[PDB]
Amino acid sequence: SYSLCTAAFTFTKIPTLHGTVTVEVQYAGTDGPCKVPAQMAVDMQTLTPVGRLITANPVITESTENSKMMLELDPPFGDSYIVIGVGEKKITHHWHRSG
Amino acid sequence: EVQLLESGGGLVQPGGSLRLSCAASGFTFSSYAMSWVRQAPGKGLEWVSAISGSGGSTYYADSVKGRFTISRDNSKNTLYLQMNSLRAEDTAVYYCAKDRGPRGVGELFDYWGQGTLVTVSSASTKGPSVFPLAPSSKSGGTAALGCLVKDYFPEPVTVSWNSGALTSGVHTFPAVLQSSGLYSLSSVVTVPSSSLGTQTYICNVNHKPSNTKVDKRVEPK
Amino acid sequence: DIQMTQSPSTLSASVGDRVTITCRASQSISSWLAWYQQKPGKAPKLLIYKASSLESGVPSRFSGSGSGTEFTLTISSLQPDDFATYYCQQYNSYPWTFGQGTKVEIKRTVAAPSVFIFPPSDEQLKSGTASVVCLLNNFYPREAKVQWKVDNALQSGNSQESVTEQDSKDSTYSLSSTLTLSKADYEKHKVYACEVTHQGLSSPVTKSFNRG
Repeated sequence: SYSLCTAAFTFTKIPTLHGTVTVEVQYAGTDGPCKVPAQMAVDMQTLTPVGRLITANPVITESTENSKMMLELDPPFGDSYIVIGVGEKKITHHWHRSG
Repeated sequence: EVQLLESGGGLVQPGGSLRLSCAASGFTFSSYAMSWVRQAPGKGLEWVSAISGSGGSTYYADSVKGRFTISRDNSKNTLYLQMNSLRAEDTAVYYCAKDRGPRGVGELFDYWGQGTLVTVSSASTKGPSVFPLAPSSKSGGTAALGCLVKDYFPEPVTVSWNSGALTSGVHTFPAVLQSSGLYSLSSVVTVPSSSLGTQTYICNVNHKPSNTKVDKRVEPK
Repeated sequence: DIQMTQSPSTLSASVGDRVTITCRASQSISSWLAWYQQKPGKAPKLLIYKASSLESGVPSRFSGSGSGTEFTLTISSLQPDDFATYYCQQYNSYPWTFGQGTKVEIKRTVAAPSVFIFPPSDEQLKSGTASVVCLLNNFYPREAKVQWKVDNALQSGNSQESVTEQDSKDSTYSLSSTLTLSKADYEKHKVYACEVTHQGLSSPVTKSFNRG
């Protein structure tokens, strides 16, 4: 059982896999190993978790700064916002699924 | 209506344990993260611990880690802090604050409660001694009287003038820790030249730790 | 642990003046930085988050600025209820550390104190001790000097002082020097006086009494 990371995340190499999607993040923190908060939503509306988030129980396994991470998620069709974090450093992007 | 009310503090011997509570009322508790911040008397704010909205995540400060445990009861809207190996340096007013944003980690402390005091020491509860500060200085300076609260422990002592009627010109200075380890407090009030035989002045001291509330009538000498 | 250090540790200014507090971090924290206000005896209040964003209810004279390492809090025109101690906090990472604080005080016209002395109550003498109290009332600035002279001999290591917080109506201070002696050792002297040296007194004022 781990605690969620309290630092800030980054959006590096932007991306599909004929259904699922992949995104790489960079954690600027030393509290590792913590749970990486990742989800999809429709934002400014109590970010209700939509989608599936395929990657199993993502955790920053090391206490070293600027670790890289591959995360694959199941975003819904249409426009969406891949949220990576929890708190005030929660980053958000935009997605569109094959319409 | 965000109202927070800390409870469960007081005096405990070094090495003992005590647990605090915090009844949150004015918001959806199952959605916001709460934290514990302490303030040593005369010093700044130190962060103690913070817990998530679900309780799945819980963070502690190194000076506290492995001795305190933060807990949450989302059913009863209360928050706890189990302190099991208290030392002297843990003496502070512990505050119960809530995250400025729902489903967070405790980055910011939006609302604060007024707190509860924990004093960790090997001394015993000692009730104060209240002696009058008789007013003389014979159309005088402008008149001055008061009360001397002496040799009490722990720190929480409240004094009022004339069952809360006298409230202008009153001066309640902070207590000074004497070399014996007991506190001493002075409370004073300036009143009109004349009115000294007309209206009588009483200081009401209350030391909740020792249950020694008292009404000392200050007569002129 | 990210180290927040504020500057300066103590401020003095008059109403209408612009004051600027500073907060430097040990490392770069972009804009993750809050500011709180604490009035003596009350809990802190959130005033500004993410460096420059005001919290609903905070007046417009409060503003924030800064990024990375050096942030400042500015009050456009000081008002009589803005006097408090102000803390700094980075929430860039855990554990959320604070600064040491910055105490904002109100400047005012120099005010001379009314000095009063109080002999020990008999009630206390029966117990076994004797404490004389010297009271400085409604004087500015806070900087004061109280000296105990027993039979014209200066005292040390027997007195304890304590100054009240700045008053909200007249922005004045008030301290109290408590001189405590044994009943046996009290009974042997006659005159008891406290000497007061202030910035608003022409010459030292001393108020005394002789008994014991």
